[PDB]
Amino acid sequence: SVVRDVAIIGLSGRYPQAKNVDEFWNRLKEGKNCISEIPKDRWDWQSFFDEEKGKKESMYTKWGGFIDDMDKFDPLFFQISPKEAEEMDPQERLFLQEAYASIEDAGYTPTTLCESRKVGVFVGVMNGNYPTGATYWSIANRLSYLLNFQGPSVAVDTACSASLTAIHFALESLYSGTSECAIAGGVNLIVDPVHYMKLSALTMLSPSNQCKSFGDQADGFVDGEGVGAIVLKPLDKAIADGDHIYGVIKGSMMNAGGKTNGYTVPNPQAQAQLVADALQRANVHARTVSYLEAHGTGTELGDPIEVAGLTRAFEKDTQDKQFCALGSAKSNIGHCESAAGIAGVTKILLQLKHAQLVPSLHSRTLNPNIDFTKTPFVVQQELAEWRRPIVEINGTTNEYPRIAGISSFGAGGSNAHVIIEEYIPEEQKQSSLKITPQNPAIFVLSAKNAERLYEIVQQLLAFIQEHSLSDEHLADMAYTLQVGRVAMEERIAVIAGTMKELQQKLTAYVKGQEHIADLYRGQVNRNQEMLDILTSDDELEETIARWMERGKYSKLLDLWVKGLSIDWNKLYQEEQPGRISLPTYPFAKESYWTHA
Amino acid sequence: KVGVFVGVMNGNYPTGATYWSIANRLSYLLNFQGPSVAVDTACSASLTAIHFALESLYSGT
Repeated sequence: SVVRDVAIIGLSGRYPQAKNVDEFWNRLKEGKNCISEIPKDRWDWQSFFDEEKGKKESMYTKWGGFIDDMDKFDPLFFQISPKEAEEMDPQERLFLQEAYASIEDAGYTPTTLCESRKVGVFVGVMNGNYPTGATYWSIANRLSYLLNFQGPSVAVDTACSASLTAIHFALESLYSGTSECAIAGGVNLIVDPVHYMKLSALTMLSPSNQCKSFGDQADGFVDGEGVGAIVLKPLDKAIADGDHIYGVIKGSMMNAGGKTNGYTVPNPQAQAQLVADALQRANVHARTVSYLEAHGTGTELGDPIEVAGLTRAFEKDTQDKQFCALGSAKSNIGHCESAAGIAGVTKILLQLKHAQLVPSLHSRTLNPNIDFTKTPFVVQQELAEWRRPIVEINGTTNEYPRIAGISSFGAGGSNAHVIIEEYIPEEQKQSSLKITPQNPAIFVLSAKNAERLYEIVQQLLAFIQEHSLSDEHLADMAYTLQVGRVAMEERIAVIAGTMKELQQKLTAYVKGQEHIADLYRGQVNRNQEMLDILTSDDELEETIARWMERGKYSKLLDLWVKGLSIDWNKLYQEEQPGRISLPTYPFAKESYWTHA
Repeated sequence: KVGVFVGVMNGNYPTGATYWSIANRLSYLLNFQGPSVAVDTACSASLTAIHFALESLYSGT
């Protein structure tokens, strides 16, 4: 059907030295170069290292963007056996965990995300080096099975553009209505030295730890790892349901360069057509774009071609010069193949959340072959406020939203581009759910076992501290914890009328205090029998309804913590609080590996 | 604007799974500049590829 606006309602990711998107923000804002030495637990690089570029069965770098705890997993959470976990590619494991976390971040459970179960799964992947083989379809299908998704389920491989192709397909699927909700993302892990030997034989990699995006002396990219997932939802429905929205994808395109002077040589004309077509489909004039996250792999050939293409595409709409900032996240985390597009999307969404532009590293001296004074763009060098541009298109002047474009190009010539606009809410702050000591909030927490629940409490205290959450967040926090977390076997619940009170009681719990006022502990495992026989009848769900109205909070929580199912939505008779991001489940970190 | 959609699910050759190149080599050699993608949906993979092609034709890309 027709192009329409698509909301991003959920986000999770793991990047070098960034186990969550908060760390990613800290790395971006500070201009951190996240490249490190090949960990000994991957292989010993000295055995294979040779300065001779292009040599066979060798490599000329010691560097990569490696994530921590690559081999860890919580198989019991998913009722997967340890042997099966050993046999599962860790790429599948990590995408599964990030998608689950992204669902928690949105504030939904697997059941309520989509009642029809028509949730699509689209995943980009291009490397399959685990010893048990490439099994890309299973990265999607494992998710669809475990989470009861009955929409499309597909693994895509378009090389370096794979995750942006996947996003494009997801937008198509939402437009045609075969999915009402969708998971989109990509994954790439470096699990075997042959990964580096192949890239080294074609001399595509830099020897150094610097991806010099648009910088002088460009000599290839630094290889990287990444895993990310986003939840996509129609904008109108996202507004109606009160979800929190990182941004609105207005449109995208993917294409290929066709025949150029040599295989893997990029074609600037096709890139220009790509970007022009994305802008036309989005109905976005190029002059309103104020940041461009480039592919920016740091090769001497590709960067000038890219800038020529961008200049040609923008010059179709405007002759204005140096109005749009340009940068690349690869300067921080390196080039991560199938996850490069999702990493760039994440950076754009974080910039929108913080309304900030971060440094693009290693471009203090610009490519001497690129005359930026002849272009629409200024390469972003320092942390700066991201300004809404004021623009006189058509001799009419208006303020436009912060809008960014992102391009992603594959080695085989497959290109994609996506247009992302800030979401600007309507100013409705009735605040009729004001949480006070007279109208306290119900905070519920649960986990598979006591260790995980304890870690959940620690992470909540830390998150409240980190983001300076206070009384005005209690309503949204409690609502999100009520309706946006699966109620697991080990449960606690706290009544609090102020943030300080919550911090006090939770710290006392963390501190080992056996008896805490208005804090209840218990397990579902114990009272399974009586639960089964009483909840069948609505008669008792009505009794709960009356307890809630009357405010018998202590009673409901004493029963809830033993396993009594409570429809927390009935707690909000008039209106609804908003969903907010909160920390996600701290999966157990146990190592599993096979033998080749 | 010729699209290429190919279903594949096994990558056991000694130099590795390089599924993207099965499509991109074709698009390069024949000067095709439409979408070029390797899809893996296991057994149904080629019919998934057909489904994608039908969509792509429907939207006019």
